[PDB]
Amino acid sequence: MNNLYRDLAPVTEAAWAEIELEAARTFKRHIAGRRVVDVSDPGGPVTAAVSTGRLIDVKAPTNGVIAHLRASKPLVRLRVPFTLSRNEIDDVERGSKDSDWEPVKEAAKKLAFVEDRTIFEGYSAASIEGIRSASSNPALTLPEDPREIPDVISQALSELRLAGVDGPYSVLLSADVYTKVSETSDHGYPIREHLNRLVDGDIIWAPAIDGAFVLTTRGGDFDLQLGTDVAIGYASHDTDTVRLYLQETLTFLCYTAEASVALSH
Amino acid sequence: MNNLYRDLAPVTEAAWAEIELEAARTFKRHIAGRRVVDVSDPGGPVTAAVSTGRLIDVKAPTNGVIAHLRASKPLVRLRVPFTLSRNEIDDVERGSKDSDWEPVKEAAKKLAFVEDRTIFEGYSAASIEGIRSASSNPALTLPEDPREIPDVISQALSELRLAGVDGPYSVLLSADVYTKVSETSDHGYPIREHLNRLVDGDIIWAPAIDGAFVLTTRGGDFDLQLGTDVAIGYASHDTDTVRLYLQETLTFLCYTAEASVALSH
Amino acid sequence: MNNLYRDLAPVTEAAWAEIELEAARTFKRHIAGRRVVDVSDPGGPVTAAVSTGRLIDVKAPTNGVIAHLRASKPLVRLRVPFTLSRNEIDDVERGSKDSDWEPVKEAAKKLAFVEDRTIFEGYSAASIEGIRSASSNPALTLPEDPREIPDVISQALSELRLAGVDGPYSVLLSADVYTKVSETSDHGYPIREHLNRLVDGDIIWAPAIDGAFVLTTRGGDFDLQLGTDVAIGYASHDTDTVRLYLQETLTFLCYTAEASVALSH
Repeated sequence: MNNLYRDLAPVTEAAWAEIELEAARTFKRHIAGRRVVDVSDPGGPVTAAVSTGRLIDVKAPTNGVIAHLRASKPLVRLRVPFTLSRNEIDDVERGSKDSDWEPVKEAAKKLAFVEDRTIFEGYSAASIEGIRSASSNPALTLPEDPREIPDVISQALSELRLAGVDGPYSVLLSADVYTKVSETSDHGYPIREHLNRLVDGDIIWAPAIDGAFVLTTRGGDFDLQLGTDVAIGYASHDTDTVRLYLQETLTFLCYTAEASVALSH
Repeated sequence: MNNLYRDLAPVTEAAWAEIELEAARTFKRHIAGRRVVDVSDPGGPVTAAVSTGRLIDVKAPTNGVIAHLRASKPLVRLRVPFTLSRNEIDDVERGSKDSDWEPVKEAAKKLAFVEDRTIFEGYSAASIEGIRSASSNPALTLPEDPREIPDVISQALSELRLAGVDGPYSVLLSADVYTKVSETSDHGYPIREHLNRLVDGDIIWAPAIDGAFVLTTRGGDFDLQLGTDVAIGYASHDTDTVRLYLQETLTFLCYTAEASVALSH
Repeated sequence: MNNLYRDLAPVTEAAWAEIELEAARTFKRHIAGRRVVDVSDPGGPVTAAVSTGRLIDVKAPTNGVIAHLRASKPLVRLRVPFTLSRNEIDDVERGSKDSDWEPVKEAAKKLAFVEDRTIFEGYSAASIEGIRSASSNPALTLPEDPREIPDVISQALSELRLAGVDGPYSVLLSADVYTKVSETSDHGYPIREHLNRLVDGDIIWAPAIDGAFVLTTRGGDFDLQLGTDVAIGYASHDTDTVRLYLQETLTFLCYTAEASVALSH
């Protein structure tokens, strides 16, 4: 067995298939970051750091010796525990199709939110700079009126053009901004369609982020490094409940500072 | 023979084909529910209940015995009798093509209305909770002005987005609401087209329901269980008329409470 | 895995084989009901109810609609927990052949007693009418003197003959009555042999029932429906003991009211 200790969990095979399906579905729906960044293959469990290729000056060991430390970025392992009713698990073999997988959905939504907020806003404790912090283009303010959203977005499209950047540009919106441009309409279309006319990429719902992000998806600018992708593991169990977790280990690198514009309220 | 006792009816083969065609046509046109819910294969005549996979605590038979009743949902058999003129039946072999099949059409419309109102509004006596009652998302009020319909509908699309739900969303309208958004026009399109722009599913005419329903058609959320599909059976006959019936047996299950928004006036 | 969670139990393979053998043996010895009634194949875990084929009038949904609920009988799941010493379990691999399987035997005897008392005396909470309650033939009183038992039994054989019934008749006795007709002797035979001369079926020891039952075993009159047959499942464990259970899910149907005579004290 492995670190998931999956065979020790009192979960049947059919219940496991339903839990895997629910977690994978809810996660994909709430991920916006993997649609725009380069996603590496999983390094594996032993992978601990990503080389940046830079060098750090250290106090010379002896006379005439020049020493340099190799710089690297550590992976962070992110774990979201959740708790399942054993009655709901037992219902699945009897043929129930409405078993309560709400904790699985909440854990997948929380893991997806962490991953997206780590990619776009950073996680300083894990030495990850967000796309918002690593952007060299000027930051823009989103207006109160949703009918004035496409104007400011177009100004962001000016800045990537002034930065000398090609590629399909894509706009990612926070859930508040996505709702505002979805529910306001002008001439038989919502403002989301007006945003769709400005770019050759995609208007992407990004419920974890704040504000908005416009960026190129030409490739090679944004890199998500995975040691291991999302997995479900077993912690402990009692007569009534099974404690499990969702787990993934990653770091994020931004190679190109001028490939994005961040917007705030 | 079977319970339809079809060979006992004084109905010719050509008249039977015309009656089957008329009933099937009028039924499909008036069904909205089967276009959005999962429809099972017919279980057969012996099928009487659907297992929910839950358990009900009962008074222990003896000391040290723990007993539980299996929960289930009963099927309901729905029968709509109708009466045909025997002269109209006899006209068909002579080559008439305008035989009065109005009772067949009224029976098919009434059966379709019952089935749709059972799916969406429930039938408490048959222990069926409607989609409106089983929805956990908040209910919305439809405005008087049809030009303000697409706004409220978009708010419903917000709620399924706040519920964490994917899939093609579909809007079902009552006949009053469908007529109102069909006959009012803005900038060369009726408001029905404005509703069509908001979703990737379908604006569906639902003449049996009240208000409106917005819901996902991703699958696995709404399940119509059929023991036997719609069939035409023979009751009795006299010199002038043949009494027949339309009959179907079903139950409806909603597995996912947050997959729909109900709207009312 | 399944709902038994059998691989989670700290029970070795040899100990499992001994427990299965002990439970199966003790159960068969104490079952009288399956020897006389028709026993269906196991429906499976999803099976929840048995269709009776009857209809229940319900308040018409709308005008001109006639509705009927399908009648059914729910299965009941019967669980008898028991507790095993882990030292006795560990003794089996070392080669012990006298490991204390008394709790297994007591659980099998209790499960068998419940099943037989459910078949013959009913379980109202599970909507099961016993053979004694569903019999339309008159009830008889068993006499105090065991030498007068065969007389009354013969009167019961008159009643099935007056009911117009064929087939091998079988007599089932309570443990008190079986002991009384076993230990009293007349002319070199016990009274049990005198009972054996009256029927072409079998004198059957039935320790769970009260009184006596005479009935035909021609087939098709008494039906035991099993969703799942007797199985051993794992609940929980500590350093000293393993909690397990015996479990079976069933209902009982009596189709023929005049196929039996019940006797009481």
